[PDB]
Amino acid sequence: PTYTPKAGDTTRSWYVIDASDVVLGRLASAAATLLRGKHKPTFTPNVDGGDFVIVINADKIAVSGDKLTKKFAYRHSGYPGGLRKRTIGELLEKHPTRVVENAIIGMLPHNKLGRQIQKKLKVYAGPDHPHAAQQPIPFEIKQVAQ
Amino acid sequence: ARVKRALNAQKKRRTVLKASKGYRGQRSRLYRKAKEQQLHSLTYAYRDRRARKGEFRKLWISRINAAARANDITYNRLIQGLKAAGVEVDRKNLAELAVSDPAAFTALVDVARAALPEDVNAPS
Amino acid sequence: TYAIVKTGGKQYKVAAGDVVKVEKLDSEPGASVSLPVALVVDGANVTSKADDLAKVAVTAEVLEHTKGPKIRIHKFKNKTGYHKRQGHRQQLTVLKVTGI
Amino acid sequence: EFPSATAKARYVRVSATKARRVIDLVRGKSVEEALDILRWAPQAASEPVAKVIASAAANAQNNEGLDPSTLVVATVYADEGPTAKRIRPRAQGRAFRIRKRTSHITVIVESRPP
Amino acid sequence: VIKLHDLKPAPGEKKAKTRVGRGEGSKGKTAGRGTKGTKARKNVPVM
RNA sequence: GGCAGCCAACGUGUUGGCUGGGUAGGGGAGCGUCCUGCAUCCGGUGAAGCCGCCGAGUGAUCGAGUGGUGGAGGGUGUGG
RNA sequence: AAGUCCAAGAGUGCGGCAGUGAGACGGCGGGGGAUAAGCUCCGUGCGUCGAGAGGGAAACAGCCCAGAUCGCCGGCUAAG
RNA sequence: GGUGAAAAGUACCCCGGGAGGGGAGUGAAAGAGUACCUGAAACCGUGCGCUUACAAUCCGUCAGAGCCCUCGACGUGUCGUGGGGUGAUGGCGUGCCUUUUGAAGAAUGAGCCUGCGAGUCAGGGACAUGUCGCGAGGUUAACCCGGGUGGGGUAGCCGC
Ligand SMILES: [Mg+2]
Ligand SMILES: [Mg+2]
Ligand SMILES: [Mg+2]
Ligand SMILES: [Mg+2]
Ligand SMILES: [Mg+2]
Ligand SMILES: [Mg+2]
Ligand SMILES: [Mg+2]
Ligand SMILES: [Mg+2]
Ligand SMILES: [Mg+2]
Ligand SMILES: [Mg+2]
Ligand SMILES: [Mg+2]
Ligand SMILES: [Mg+2]
Ligand SMILES: [Mg+2]
Ligand SMILES: [Mg+2]
Ligand SMILES: [Mg+2]
Ligand SMILES: [Mg+2]
Ligand SMILES: [Mg+2]
Ligand SMILES: [Mg+2]
Ligand SMILES: [Mg+2]
Ligand SMILES: [Mg+2]
Ligand SMILES: [Mg+2]
Ligand SMILES: [Mg+2]
Ligand SMILES: [Mg+2]
Ligand SMILES: [Mg+2]
Ligand SMILES: [Mg+2]
Ligand SMILES: [Mg+2]
Ligand SMILES: [Mg+2]
Ligand SMILES: [Mg+2]
Ligand SMILES: [Mg+2]
Ligand SMILES: [Mg+2]
Ligand SMILES: [Mg+2]
Ligand SMILES: [Mg+2]
Ligand SMILES: [Mg+2]
Ligand SMILES: [Mg+2]
Ligand SMILES: [Mg+2]
Ligand SMILES: [Mg+2]
Ligand SMILES: [Mg+2]
Ligand SMILES: [Mg+2]
Ligand SMILES: [Mg+2]
Ligand SMILES: [Mg+2]
Ligand SMILES: [Mg+2]
Ligand SMILES: [Mg+2]
Ligand SMILES: [Mg+2]
Ligand SMILES: [Mg+2]
Ligand SMILES: [Mg+2]
Ligand SMILES: [Mg+2]
Ligand SMILES: [Mg+2]
Ligand SMILES: [Mg+2]
Ligand SMILES: [Mg+2]
Ligand SMILES: [Mg+2]
Ligand SMILES: [Mg+2]
Ligand SMILES: [Mg+2]
Ligand SMILES: [Mg+2]
Ligand SMILES: [Mg+2]
Ligand SMILES: [Mg+2]
Ligand SMILES: [Mg+2]
Ligand SMILES: [Mg+2]
Ligand SMILES: [Mg+2]
Repeated sequence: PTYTPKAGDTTRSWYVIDASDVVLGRLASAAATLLRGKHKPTFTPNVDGGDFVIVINADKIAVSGDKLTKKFAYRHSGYPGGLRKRTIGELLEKHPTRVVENAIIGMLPHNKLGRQIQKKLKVYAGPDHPHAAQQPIPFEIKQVAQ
Repeated sequence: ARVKRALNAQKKRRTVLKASKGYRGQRSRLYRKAKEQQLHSLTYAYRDRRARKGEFRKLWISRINAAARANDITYNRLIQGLKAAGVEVDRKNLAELAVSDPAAFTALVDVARAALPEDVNAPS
Repeated sequence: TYAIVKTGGKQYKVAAGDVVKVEKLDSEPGASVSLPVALVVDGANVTSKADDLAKVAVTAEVLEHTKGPKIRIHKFKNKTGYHKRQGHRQQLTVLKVTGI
Repeated sequence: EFPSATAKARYVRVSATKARRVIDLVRGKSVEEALDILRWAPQAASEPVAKVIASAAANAQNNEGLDPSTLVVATVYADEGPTAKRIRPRAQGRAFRIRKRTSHITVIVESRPP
Repeated sequence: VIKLHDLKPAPGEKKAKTRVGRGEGSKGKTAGRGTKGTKARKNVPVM
């Protein structure tokens, strides 16, 4: 029989990532991989196996192209004709954290286990964080060469 | 000779419901609603009995890729190097080792990189 | 002390004193059989070279022959009237490994 | 196990769920609180249920010689019984049926020391 | 030593009578007439 | 690893080569129920029906396999 | 003239049995249509669905890869 | 249509106005009390174990932690060629029959259960297919005599 995680065999860890001048797509993909926990060999899809990840400086996200004005973030409130339109520039001007939150929630699984993984992502705008008590390990995204 | 129908229908209907025990609503209490989704349930069993090998292999490869990236190597490179070295161990045993002995993976990745050629983009 | 053993075209991770469920092989129960080696792990070191794999052998004792749980096969196709039934039950054997 | 006594009244001319409404208010209580609640609950079903509880208390006190102050209601439940069948004329001369329902009542009393 | 017990028919002398329209396992829903038609209802004259 | 059909060799059924998705439809082999024949047998020391547990058959299933209700009839076999 | 020649279960005749004579899609050659239809009518030792299980194109019979005897918590692959 | 072996059909006491019930007794049994053998399923609950109130679902299957019960070896719970009931959570997942080229179809039918309900039947009728006896012969009907299916019956029949 293959291995599956037990009740308390699951382990967590705290990682902090700076987002200054980092590409949104790469940063968010790496974060999603970390929250799902594909970095541990004890991965199992029916139970959460990832780590808590904290991102700093959500307002310093850098994106390529002219999408600062030509990319839109959409949502509809519920009434007919209630569709409203905002850009990434306005989104970072108003709530900088929303863009990173949306990007990460878009690639996590869209099931209840996925939104349960979403429960454990901390996203802030400023350079400080009140979670220094949990001594997070700084994480820098790297690529394996082959 | 008239053969009035007491046990013949009863035996088969009871075996249908008994096999259909454990459902909700009319499902586990009612015959005409049992046989239909009884057959649906067993058809699902037939299909996912094949699907189970695929899903397990998927999870298996996922765990192996995780272990390889922890040991700083990609899944495709690890598998190609393993085939070049001529080791016939299968993903079941690799996954159990990844759960079990990182020393075993350390030795295995060392063997794989040793068997890896000089240049990966050679025309050979 | 655990090892990987080849049997019936299958591979298994078995340790000393363990009992494993493998496919049926023609052998009288209570006898001993010899099997090839795919991997052996002994504490800190491991042996993976094919030469050592062929050199090392694993001996196990056939304990009993058993039939698995009943599995029933139903091929049913909607709106066409095709309705098929079939049961199945495989013979399986249990081996207790002795020495590796 | 603890000593217990049972008493029931069948063929009572009330609806099953309509008596169960009152019956849900007496489960697990002591006999004194039960009598008080049945006296003070304005329902038609309160009368047969209170009569059954009183009869069960009388049986427990007489046949087994138990002290009423320590009796409590162990389990009480109502089950539907045979239903009287009638016909009612309705509009356009077309006819519908009336199901005259009847219910069973069961009360068992347990004596629990304080 | 033959009793009334030891009486058997010839092999193949007994052929099973076919029960038509007696379950979709063997013959179902059509009774060997196929789909709709006058042959499915009664008959056709020989001439 | 196992069942099944066709075929070849030899035998008083093993080996070997292939095939096995299928509606209408054709062919072959079976399960179960009621009622009769007989050789016989079970059953108030509990039959049938009723409600479970454990097993076994490739299937309709089977268990002279047992537990709680029931108090009066049934079964193997080969046949029809 | 060769090749499967332990069989494609190939051909032809006769005998017993019923189904069908409402097709659809796609690729080819075409008519009508406006080179319009998911249109109609043909031809196809064309293919597929009908009468087909699985993977891929998000879903999607007909397109692409590929033929489900049963089982395995085994490996190599086609389309992608 | 069925209490029972027979009415031996529940004296008496108690709750209740009665209906209804509990004991005590009858009886082998009252889980046989006249609404009476056996009493299933649809049906309506009670009590117990588990799950569920951030949750988008032809409701199941494949994995699958936890909780509860059980069986052996080993101590306070831990494994073992373990079962049981529940199942949080992930993969897949568009009921059945018809008639259709084409249906989950927003095409038809089914509220549910218990029974009832469909290739049957007669002829020296005819053909072909297995089986049985005789053989250049194969054979009978009606009918007569045996509480009995047996014996007789050459009128005809089919190929030579
Ligand atoms: Mg369930
Ligand atoms: Mg269809
Ligand atoms: Mg059919
Ligand atoms: Mg009142
Ligand atoms: Mg037609
Ligand atoms: Mg029809
Ligand atoms: Mg027809
Ligand atoms: Mg053979
Ligand atoms: Mg077939
Ligand atoms: Mg057919
Ligand atoms: Mg007796
Ligand atoms: Mg007894
Ligand atoms: Mg018995
Ligand atoms: Mg009895
Ligand atoms: Mg009988
Ligand atoms: Mg029998
Ligand atoms: Mg017979
Ligand atoms: Mg017979
Ligand atoms: Mg052949
Ligand atoms: Mg022919
Ligand atoms: Mg025919
Ligand atoms: Mg036509
Ligand atoms: Mg036509
Ligand atoms: Mg045409
Ligand atoms: Mg067309
Ligand atoms: Mg067309
Ligand atoms: Mg064209
Ligand atoms: Mg043209
Ligand atoms: Mg048309
Ligand atoms: Mg064409
Ligand atoms: Mg058709
Ligand atoms: Mg298909
Ligand atoms: Mg086909
Ligand atoms: Mg598909
Ligand atoms: Mg096949
Ligand atoms: Mg007595
Ligand atoms: Mg009654
Ligand atoms: Mg009775
Ligand atoms: Mg619950
Ligand atoms: Mg919750
Ligand atoms: Mg969704
Ligand atoms: Mg679903
Ligand atoms: Mg699903
Ligand atoms: Mg889905
Ligand atoms: Mg039907
Ligand atoms: Mg129509
Ligand atoms: Mg159709
Ligand atoms: Mg139509
Ligand atoms: Mg609808
Ligand atoms: Mg319509
Ligand atoms: Mg309609
Ligand atoms: Mg329809
Ligand atoms: Mg119509
Ligand atoms: Mg309707
Ligand atoms: Mg109605
Ligand atoms: Mg005839
Ligand atoms: Mg003949
Ligand atoms: Mg005569």
